Amino acid sequence: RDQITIVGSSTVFPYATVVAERFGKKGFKTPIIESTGTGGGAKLFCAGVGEAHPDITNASRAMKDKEKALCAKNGITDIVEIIIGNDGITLAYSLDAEPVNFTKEHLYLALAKHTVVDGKLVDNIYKNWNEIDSSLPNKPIKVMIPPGTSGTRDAWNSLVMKKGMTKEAKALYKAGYAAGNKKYKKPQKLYREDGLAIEVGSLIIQKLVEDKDMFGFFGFSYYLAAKDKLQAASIDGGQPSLESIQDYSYAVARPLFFYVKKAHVGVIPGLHEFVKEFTKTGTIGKRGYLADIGLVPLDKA
Repeated sequence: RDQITIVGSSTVFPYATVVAERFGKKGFKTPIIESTGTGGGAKLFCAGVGEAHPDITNASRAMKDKEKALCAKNGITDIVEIIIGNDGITLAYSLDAEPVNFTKEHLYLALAKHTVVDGKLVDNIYKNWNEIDSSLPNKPIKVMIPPGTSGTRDAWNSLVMKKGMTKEAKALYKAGYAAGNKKYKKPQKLYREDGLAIEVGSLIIQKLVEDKDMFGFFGFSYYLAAKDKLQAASIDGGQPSLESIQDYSYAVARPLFFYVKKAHVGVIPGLHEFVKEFTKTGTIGKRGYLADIGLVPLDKA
């Protein structure tokens, strides 16, 4: 094989694509890149050490212990982690609607599998944002959530669900878990399944345009490209921006990664050279060509 193979995060995908396109003009073939999702990419990367398996998986959250364990089992223990920059998960919606600010708790309450009612966990009873907080708009809850195995789902679970989770809910889940419910050990993973938090799967933008009350998830680069049609909800009083993502004042700032199968260096031509190209200051630094399309570079202060 003489072409580099890259799988993984859809958040990282547009960035790795630009690097690949430039790379293809420097005496190597243009790498092959698939947008498979962080978790789907990790599974593929970790399937085996042979050339039939991907050289690189992109990730919008760190590799998980379960994933490292699979890799190890299939003989991949030499993995290089590269942090390319940052993302801000953006909760976008149609420009035709009013600006809005949701706290992390607001978001948790709307999306959660359960509402605490009379000291008991029951299926989510919130149908309108204004029920959760009278300061929120009278607007039905309609959210398109990322895929279950996506890194964006994982990061939202960690940064929003876990943190927005109420003390009261936490205690009920902990007690249910202690009493034997294994699914309640990590309750931040649990979303309502009554159609108000529908799993997603270009057309997200279209669906948001079609229903101004609907909200959706976007990696920052995708939101920026769509600003002619979409705006961002404030989260904890803050909008996503280069500055707020870079200093992590933005509440859903997050790092972006890719992982390199070291064994394939020296087997697949250009693999190391591609990594060095991606890691150049002119690529991922301030004013680099990835910053020009929305990558928030690592703060170097």
